[PDB]
Amino acid sequence: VSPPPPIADEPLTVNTGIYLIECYSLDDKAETFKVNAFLSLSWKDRRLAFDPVRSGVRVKTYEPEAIWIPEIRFVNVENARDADVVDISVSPDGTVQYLERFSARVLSPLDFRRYPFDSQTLHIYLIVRSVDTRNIVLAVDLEKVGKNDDVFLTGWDIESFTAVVKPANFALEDRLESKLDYQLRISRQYFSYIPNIILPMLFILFISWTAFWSTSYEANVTLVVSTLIAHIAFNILVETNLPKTPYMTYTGAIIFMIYLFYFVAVIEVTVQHYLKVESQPARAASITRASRIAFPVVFLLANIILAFLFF
Amino acid sequence: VSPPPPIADEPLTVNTGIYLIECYSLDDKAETFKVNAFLSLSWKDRRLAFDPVRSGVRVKTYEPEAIWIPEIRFVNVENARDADVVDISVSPDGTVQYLERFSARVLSPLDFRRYPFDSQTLHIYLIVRSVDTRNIVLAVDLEKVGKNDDVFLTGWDIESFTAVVKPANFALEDRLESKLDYQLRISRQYFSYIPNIILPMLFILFISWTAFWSTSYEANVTLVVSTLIAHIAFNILVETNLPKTPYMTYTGAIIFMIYLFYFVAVIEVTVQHYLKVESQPARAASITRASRIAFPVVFLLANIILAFLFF
Amino acid sequence: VSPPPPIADEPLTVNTGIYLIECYSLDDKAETFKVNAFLSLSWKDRRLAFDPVRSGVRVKTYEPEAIWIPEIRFVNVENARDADVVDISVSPDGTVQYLERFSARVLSPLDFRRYPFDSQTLHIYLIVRSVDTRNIVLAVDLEKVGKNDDVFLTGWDIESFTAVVKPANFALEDRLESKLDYQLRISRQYFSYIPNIILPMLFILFISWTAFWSTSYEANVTLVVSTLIAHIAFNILVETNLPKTPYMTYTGAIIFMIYLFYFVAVIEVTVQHYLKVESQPARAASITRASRIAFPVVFLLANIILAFLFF
Amino acid sequence: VSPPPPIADEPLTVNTGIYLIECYSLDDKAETFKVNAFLSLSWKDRRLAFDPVRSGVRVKTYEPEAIWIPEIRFVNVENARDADVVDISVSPDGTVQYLERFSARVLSPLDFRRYPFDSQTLHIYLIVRSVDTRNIVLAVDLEKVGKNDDVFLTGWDIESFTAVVKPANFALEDRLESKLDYQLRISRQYFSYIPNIILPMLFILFISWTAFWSTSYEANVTLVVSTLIAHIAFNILVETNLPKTPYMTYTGAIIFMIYLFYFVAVIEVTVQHYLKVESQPARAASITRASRIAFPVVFLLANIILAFLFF
Amino acid sequence: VSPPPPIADEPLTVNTGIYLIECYSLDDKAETFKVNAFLSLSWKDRRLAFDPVRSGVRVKTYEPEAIWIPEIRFVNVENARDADVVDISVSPDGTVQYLERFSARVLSPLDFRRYPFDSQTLHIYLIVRSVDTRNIVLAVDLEKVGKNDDVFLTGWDIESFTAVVKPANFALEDRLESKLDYQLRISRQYFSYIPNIILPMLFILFISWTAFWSTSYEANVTLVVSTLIAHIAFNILVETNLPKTPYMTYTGAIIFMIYLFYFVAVIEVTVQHYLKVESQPARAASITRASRIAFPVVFLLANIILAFLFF
Ligand SMILES: [Cl-]
Ligand SMILES: [Cl-]
Ligand SMILES: [Cl-]
Ligand SMILES: [Cl-]
Ligand SMILES: [Cl-]
Ligand code: NA
Ligand code: NA
Ligand code: NA
Ligand code: NA
Ligand code: NA
Ligand code: NA
Ligand SMILES: [Xe]
Ligand SMILES: [Xe]
Ligand SMILES: [Xe]
Ligand SMILES: [Xe]
Ligand SMILES: [Xe]
Ligand SMILES: [Xe]
Ligand SMILES: [Xe]
Ligand SMILES: [Xe]
Ligand SMILES: [Xe]
Ligand SMILES: [Xe]
Ligand SMILES: [Xe]
Ligand SMILES: [Xe]
Ligand SMILES: [Xe]
Ligand SMILES: [Xe]
Ligand SMILES: [Xe]
Ligand SMILES: [Xe]
Ligand SMILES: [Xe]
Ligand SMILES: [Xe]
Ligand SMILES: [Xe]
Ligand SMILES: [Xe]
Ligand SMILES: [Xe]
Ligand SMILES: [Xe]
Ligand SMILES: [Xe]
Ligand SMILES: [Xe]
Ligand SMILES: [Xe]
Ligand SMILES: [Xe]
Ligand SMILES: [Xe]
Ligand SMILES: [Xe]
Ligand SMILES: [Xe]
Ligand SMILES: [Xe]
Repeated sequence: VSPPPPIADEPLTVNTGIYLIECYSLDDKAETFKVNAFLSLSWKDRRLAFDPVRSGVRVKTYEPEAIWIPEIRFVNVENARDADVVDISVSPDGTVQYLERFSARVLSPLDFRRYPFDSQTLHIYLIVRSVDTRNIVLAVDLEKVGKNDDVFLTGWDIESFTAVVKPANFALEDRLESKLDYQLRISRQYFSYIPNIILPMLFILFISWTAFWSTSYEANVTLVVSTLIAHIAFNILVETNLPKTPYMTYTGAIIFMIYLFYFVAVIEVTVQHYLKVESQPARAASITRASRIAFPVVFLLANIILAFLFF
Repeated sequence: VSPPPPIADEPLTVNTGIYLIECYSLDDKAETFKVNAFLSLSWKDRRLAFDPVRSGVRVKTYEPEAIWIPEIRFVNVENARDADVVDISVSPDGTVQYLERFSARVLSPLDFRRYPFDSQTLHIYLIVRSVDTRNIVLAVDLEKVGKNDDVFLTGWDIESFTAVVKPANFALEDRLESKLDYQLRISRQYFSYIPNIILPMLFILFISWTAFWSTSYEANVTLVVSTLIAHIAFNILVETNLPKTPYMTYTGAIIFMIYLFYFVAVIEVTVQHYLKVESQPARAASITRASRIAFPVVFLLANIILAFLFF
Repeated sequence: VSPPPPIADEPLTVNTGIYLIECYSLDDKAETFKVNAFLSLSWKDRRLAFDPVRSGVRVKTYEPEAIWIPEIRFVNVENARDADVVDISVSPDGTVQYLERFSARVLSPLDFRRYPFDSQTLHIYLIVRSVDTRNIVLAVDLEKVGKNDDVFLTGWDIESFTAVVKPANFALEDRLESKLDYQLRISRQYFSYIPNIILPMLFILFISWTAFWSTSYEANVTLVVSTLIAHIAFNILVETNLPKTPYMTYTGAIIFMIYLFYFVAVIEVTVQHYLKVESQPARAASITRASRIAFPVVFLLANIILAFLFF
Repeated sequence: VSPPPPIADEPLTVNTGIYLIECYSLDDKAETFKVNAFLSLSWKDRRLAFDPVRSGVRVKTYEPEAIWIPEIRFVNVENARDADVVDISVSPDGTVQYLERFSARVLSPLDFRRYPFDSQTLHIYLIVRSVDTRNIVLAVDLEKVGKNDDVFLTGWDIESFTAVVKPANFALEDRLESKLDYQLRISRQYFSYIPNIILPMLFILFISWTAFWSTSYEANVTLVVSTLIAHIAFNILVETNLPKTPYMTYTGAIIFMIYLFYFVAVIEVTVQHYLKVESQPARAASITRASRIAFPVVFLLANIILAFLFF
Repeated sequence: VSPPPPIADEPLTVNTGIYLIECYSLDDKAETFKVNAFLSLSWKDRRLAFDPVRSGVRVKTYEPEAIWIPEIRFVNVENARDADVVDISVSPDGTVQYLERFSARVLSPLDFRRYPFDSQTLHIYLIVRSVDTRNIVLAVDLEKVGKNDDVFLTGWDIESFTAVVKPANFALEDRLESKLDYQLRISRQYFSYIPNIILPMLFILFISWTAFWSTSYEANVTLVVSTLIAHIAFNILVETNLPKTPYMTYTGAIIFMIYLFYFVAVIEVTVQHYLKVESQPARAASITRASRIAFPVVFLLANIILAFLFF
């Protein structure tokens, strides 16, 4: 089999469509997602044209091996898509309506800067390499681009699924290449983070600040050290569910900042005790009393600054 | 091969059945389950009809490639089902009886709101896409829908396996699709959760409350902080075995609530000591004595409220 | 290809054999094991009869596709067995000697009640479905059922590998089914559990009991809390290597019981201190002195009871 | 099919090119990386030459099975590359231009000596085996060696992708083998390590040094022990993300060194207390005062020395 | 195809060779290793003989399907080897030179008794089942047994790769079987274990012994308990990287022994305090002073005994 011959010198327009059946396994560390979807391809092949009056048939069904099919690939896939041809239907003018169901593990980078309050744009790049006889160009049939109402991505809200209608046509290894961008806009469900990580982490930080109402060095050491160990456990638990970004993330920034509050609490607790021993409790008293107001105020302002910078 | 032609204009009814052989690997985080089962398909194909007298046989066996077979798919599968055709048989009137054995990893969302005392309804959606020549509608042959008596799903009780007999017929990309809902009702075996998580977690909370019978700030700090660290360990262990839900779960609610009891214990422990230092032990005495009754009472009532809201 | 014809009305007897080459990956949580073995099959197909005078050769060798082969399956497998035909030998009478090497991940439930001192019976169910022309029945050729002397299952002792010679012949979806039970009896190597989990866990419990020789509330609090945290770590480590059973396991029971000893130690430690403060150390003394004998004695008796109930 | 015959006695030059489409999954422990790329091969086959005038075509497209294709393999792959032929084109002089898209898991050893500030050189070894009829030699077509601008390797900066143009021609199993080295130079994004591991770990070490401003043995013990436990947690977290090297790594060296600072702090804390009890606080005072300067100074020098040795 | 006929009654000698290309993924818990290697097979097939002066060609290249190839398998593999035939060459006299490249996951048991200072012997068992027409026997062509100079197994030193030249010929299921033992001698790189596990673990044990220079029960309790918790963390981290052996390992023995030192320290710390309270500090003094010498001495001697027993 060979590709359809051009009437003049025009390139072959292959009309595409992706209808998402299932969305699953969004790996944050791997920056991957698994997809089960329909892929619809359409092009005109004059060699397949027929008379609908004489044949008595409106549509002719073919096997993939029987007719010429354009080699459509995905750019950002781990391995080649697991595909099963659903249908091939030819119209009297020779317009082929190909349909296949596929599953793929797609690599799409993620922006963790606003985590866990971040939104993403997942991509699926459709590509066709032009042949020596004639150039192939991709198009979007919006009537055949969509998603199942039941499509659910665990811990994520699916906003939109659209395609950038204008293909990215470019030279690659002395042959033409037509690329299409299928974009899946999603937003993270941040709810669980609040009672599981954020609030527990804040409560333990506030427990550390009860040392501003104590003169017992021994007890203070125990408070700050313990609550600090709990914070380390949270910092680790958090960093396990995220990849190593070459930038600061919102959660990361907050967590880091909290480490400084623990350091300064240790210093306060230390200074207070040194002074108490040095028979200067009145001076120690002023520092402890100031800390009671300073620590919450500076914590609140630092957070307002941080939130402003990130959002 | 082409589909059977209609006698009038009626759609082709494909009679389905699923007989569960093995149920395994119910992943809570992934919201998946693996299944090994028999799939049976039956439809009338007149072109295959024969006379028993002339042929000398009451049944005719064919190879899948030899005859027309409807393209039946599962909606909620990760990848295409690993299937092996068991038998194909034609009755004299042309009633095809197809059977295959398959294995699939099925995606079915789970409702963790009542965890670990929750019950689920797993789904298997059977689907058929109609062809340009004729419309295909799915049916359930209840005589061919069942499950092996030995079918066991680890940590779960299997209640029922039934099919919603009326198919969900809908338009998708200008072609009729017929969907069938195979429902597997299961209920979690909550037993292990009691001696492994619930009771240990309650015991450590009750240990924290022994600080209401102590005036030793240093000992109290040690109690509350330690028991709190143990609670964090339990909260982490729990959240590892569950996905991030955009809603509160029963276990989650309880765990969260317990964090507040730890906070108020710290406050009590702090206030008591401040007052002792302030040379006001009689006032601290009243607070500590009240706490001895208040903490259990408020804990019990809070739990009754919570259980009421969730169940 | 069609099945062989009966001389009278008798069913086709397919002789079976399983020779275990490798046993590995016994997943306790999954209740699975991987197996590499030889599957032998032998039946008479007179249609393949030959004269070795004419044909030249005494025994003929066929390709699986060339001749009729019974559709033999495994009931309790995750996916279809990875099989590679070793040999197909036909003797002049038409007796087929089919040999194949396979690998499979078998699901066989496990009884954790006596863990880590439990023994299991792993199963491999061979099954054949009877066709329209004639019924197929399975048989065991004991001369072809065995295992390699080198077969080792890590952390387990392999006792026996036998087959229940009488097949379970039953009706299923209006057709006959012949099932065979290949049983692999194994017993857990409990050795490692003693120096790794049991003894460490006992020592830490005994450390808590040194609080019965101390009057220092602050030191006692530290003992019981610490050792309790160590016990939680052990309880977690243990429950990670085990599935969630709807029943109590021996290790589980012991671990749970130990939690009660920690609770009562906390109570003792609390009561002793309260009394000390209440200026009643002589009464506190009696309780502490009693506890020194009571805790070991009650621990020993409770363990005798528990071991009696479980074994 | 047989290989092209030599015009004289010259070997067959197969021109190679690798164009990286996707780079992903760099496993540090496994010392592997997954790759999705184009493999472009080109050789001259005179048997396939044609005249453009009589043929009416400037180029001829073939199926892989139709013509002779050199058996090109990768040396350092886990399993054989998942490959799909894109396009085979023959020019009038018989210059075959082959293109295939592949995915492979490549094993390339990593040098962790300067971790997490290390740079690597990933390798892809292309190999061809010479046949009895003629010797086959590999060449690099630099015009066909490249990478996509979007190629991103998570937690790594991609520097270059080049090929060592001169092949390593050597004997293996009595046949000549031509090897080519495709090198991918990368450098680790060390950013995340600073706020996640390095700084937290330094802060906790500095917290232990507050014991040089305390005379409270009990408080000091609590400081050094706690901070030490936090350091152990960090050391474990670090060694989980790295393989077991038979050499010291930079992070490893630092971590190890810090353990010695903790040991000497314990000794100081111990000696100070012993002396305090021995009614020699003036001598203990000198040691504690010296330690305040000695510990940071000796720490800074130790780090300068270490950084010098490693960079 | 049928096997080569015997000239007399002699068995068919198949000359084997394994040339290791890549060694990777040595799983200690699984007792597996992955291998990428060349498999060479050589046997005389007189039916394939040809004249050299008449035919012109000295060597004839055949496709695997075209000629008879012996069914060579690996005994100790998880699944069947992923193999790709590289070359088949027939000599004038009919000697066949077959070569294939394979990848396999091999199960070879490991002896952890001297861990992490242990050496292993990995095995690859080549096997051939004899046919009804003639017996097949395996041989080793040492000229074709080897390994790549670049072959690296992470955390291991590769000593030798040899084959036991005399095959293990035995009866199995009424047919002859010829087995060959390919042995890969390796030794563990124990370096990393010293700064990561051994030294940290020793240091924390020595920290516990500072309680012999303290009379502060409260401080002593904190020392012994803390350091004990750190030891538990190390014991767990160690047992995670090792399988459950029915025997004692060197590391296991040491770790276990250390638990007894912690127990006796607790007893010492307890007895010392009891005596202090009992107004007998002079007697407590003798015990504490003795412990200062006893604990290191007994620790050193116990280790000498242990090392002697294990090595
Ligand atoms: Cl693709
Ligand atoms: Cl499907
Ligand atoms: Cl099977
Ligand atoms: Cl390859
Ligand atoms: Cl094999
Ligand atoms: Na085609
Ligand atoms: Na068909
Ligand atoms: Na067959
Ligand atoms: Na070819
Ligand atoms: Na062959
Ligand atoms: Na303490
Ligand atoms: Xe997408
Ligand atoms: Xe978070
Ligand atoms: Xe805490
Ligand atoms: Xe956050
Ligand atoms: Xe502190
Ligand atoms: Xe602050
Ligand atoms: Xe189901
Ligand atoms: Xe739970
Ligand atoms: Xe605790
Ligand atoms: Xe719960
Ligand atoms: Xe507290
Ligand atoms: Xe409360
Ligand atoms: Xe078995
Ligand atoms: Xe156990
Ligand atoms: Xe402990
Ligand atoms: Xe046990
Ligand atoms: Xe306690
Ligand atoms: Xe007790
Ligand atoms: Xe590469
Ligand atoms: Xe690091
Ligand atoms: Xe800490
Ligand atoms: Xe570092
Ligand atoms: Xe210390
Ligand atoms: Xe120092
Ligand atoms: Xe090997
Ligand atoms: Xe420690
Ligand atoms: Xe070790
Ligand atoms: Xe060791
Ligand atoms: Xe102790
Ligand atoms: Xe000792």
